Amino acid sequence: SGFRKMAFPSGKVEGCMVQVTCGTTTLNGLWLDDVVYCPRHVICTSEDMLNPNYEDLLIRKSNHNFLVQAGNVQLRVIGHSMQNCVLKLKVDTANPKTPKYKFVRIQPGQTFSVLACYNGSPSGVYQCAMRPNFTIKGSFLNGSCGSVGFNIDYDCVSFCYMHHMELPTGVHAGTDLEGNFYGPFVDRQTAQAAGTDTTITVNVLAWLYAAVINGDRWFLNRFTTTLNDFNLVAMKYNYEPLTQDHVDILGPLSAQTGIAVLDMCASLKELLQNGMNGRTILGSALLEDEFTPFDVVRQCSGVT
Amino acid sequence: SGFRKMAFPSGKVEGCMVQVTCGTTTLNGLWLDDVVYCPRHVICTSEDMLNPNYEDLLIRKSNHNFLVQAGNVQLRVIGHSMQNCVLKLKVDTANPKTPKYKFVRIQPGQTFSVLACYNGSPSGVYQCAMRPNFTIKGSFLNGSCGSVGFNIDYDCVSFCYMHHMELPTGVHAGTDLEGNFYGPFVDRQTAQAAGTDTTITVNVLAWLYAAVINGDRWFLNRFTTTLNDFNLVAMKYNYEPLTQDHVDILGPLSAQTGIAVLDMCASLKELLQNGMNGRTILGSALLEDEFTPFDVVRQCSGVT
Ligand SMILES: CN(C(=O)Cc1cccc(Cl)c1)c1cncc2ccccc12
Ligand SMILES: CN(C(=O)Cc1cccc(Cl)c1)c1cncc2ccccc12
Repeated sequence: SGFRKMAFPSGKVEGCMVQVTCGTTTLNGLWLDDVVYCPRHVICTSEDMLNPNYEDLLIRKSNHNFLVQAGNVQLRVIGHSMQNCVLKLKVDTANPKTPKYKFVRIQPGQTFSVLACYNGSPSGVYQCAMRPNFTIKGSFLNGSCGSVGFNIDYDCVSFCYMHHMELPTGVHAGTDLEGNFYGPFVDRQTAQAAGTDTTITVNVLAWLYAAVINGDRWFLNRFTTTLNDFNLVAMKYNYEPLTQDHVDILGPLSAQTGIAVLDMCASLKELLQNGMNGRTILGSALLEDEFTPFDVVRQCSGVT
Repeated sequence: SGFRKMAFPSGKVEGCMVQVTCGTTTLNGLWLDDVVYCPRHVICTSEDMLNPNYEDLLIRKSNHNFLVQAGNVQLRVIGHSMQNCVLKLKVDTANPKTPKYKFVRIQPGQTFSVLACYNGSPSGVYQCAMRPNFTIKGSFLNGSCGSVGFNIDYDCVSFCYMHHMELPTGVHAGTDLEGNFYGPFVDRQTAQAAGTDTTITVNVLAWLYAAVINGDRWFLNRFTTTLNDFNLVAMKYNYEPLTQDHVDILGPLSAQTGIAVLDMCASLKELLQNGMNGRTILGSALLEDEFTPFDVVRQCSGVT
């Protein structure tokens, strides 16, 4: 019993972290096989960040300008290339600690763990969701760029995020491991609109199922609703509209609890219209949307 | 910016996890140097747990009855001894992945990370606090016994908790690494009173300082209070009384923000008396007490 915002064990990722330095800028890199991946803005000075011409900036750099250090040992850089907003530094040594891995582009509303790093050294691990507006509400300070987000399935690490930037609003933006930003962001020091965010409806429903499994049941009511009726409410409260694809992924939780998905939607509808009345659900006084249906089943039934 | 319930990177601990099996019972063990540590109830069957005579049960066991497997490789057990509620299985091989470590008994109100494990395999990591009543509000299923709690300071893992039991109320109890339970608990299947819990006042104040550092400031008011006045309020709301030792550990956060500790106590006093009025602080609608003053400074200013 109990329900926590749980991250994947970070060991497999810790073994991949390196420090990358170019000129006077230092950030984190990810060393997998014989390639180190890092944000391309490692080649910028503060003066360059207003509007960097990354192609021109990178032309001034040679392999020997990228200093890559794995703990205390130095990696020899034998090639460099820019792919979208990431640099890929070919090194002469395959990382002996490379886990089985994949690069994936996650969908908005999915979750992942972040290993925050500074100077190539891991500092902490936390779980978060990719917001519907493609920002993440992380915890990152200067020096965290190049930290990565990931999911783990048995022995395979699926890397989905590399941290690049903190927006003026304090939320975070980054790329997949091919250097493509999530969302409309560009790697330059300008104010950039994130756009309207929404609450991840299917995750709130998943977490209400987690609450019932863990014994918090005060919010279950005698009502039901339809997808159309529930979606009128979701619109009013800035929640994502629920689709049959979301109902389908909630099937396992619906079977575990015996609570039909539309009956749980009626409980969520009443919580949205009445609030929590000073009560709590799984130690929260707000409706939580950072647990997917897969996360809930993994945490409530077991997976290692 | 941002503020998350961050755990230490778990890699150093993942390397220590093993599976321990005795008869038909399997749980987790911690392999440090040439010793594996695990809950002594690995020697019990379900019939024994009502009131086990651990001494008599252990006398029936020999070294060859404890099966210890580190991933896929088997460890040879060459000695066994019970210390309080833990077993210590001497093995013929020092764990090559043993990090620098210490065993510490944490104080109530302190925090630590938990690496939840099943069958010696790490499944997730989360941060939590040792409650003032010596329980932890973890997330653990059957098979999680032997999972450990820890803190990391640079390269040293300080192990503070080993998971033993879930109480009928769904909260958790365990021991230090010398097998001494935190709190009044005994390792037997009986209903056991945890006793009145309280909110960790100094951590709530630390988290209000984290909120101000991150830009959530709506709760700052034009008031101040005294320790005596604040403590009348803390009593009414079941918070721990604040002492000068707590004020002293809040000094760094008070200097960082320029907000005198007693002025922050007046903000906490008003939040306790008026509630949050439908507002949030650091994405929470409740007052958070699982961040110590050390945690806040580590997360807001940096430490790897
Ligand atoms: C280094 N950094 C940047 O945003 C730098 C940057 C500025 C502009 C564009 C890009 Cl692509 C990168 C940061 C990242 N995360 C969190 C930060 C907290 C405080 C200070 C800077 C933080
Ligand atoms: C295995 N276990 C025990 O409490 C066993 C036990 C029972 C009685 C006393 C002791 Cl010392 C141990 C558990 C631990 N954590 C969480 C649990 C969730 C569900 C089912 C059991 C869980």
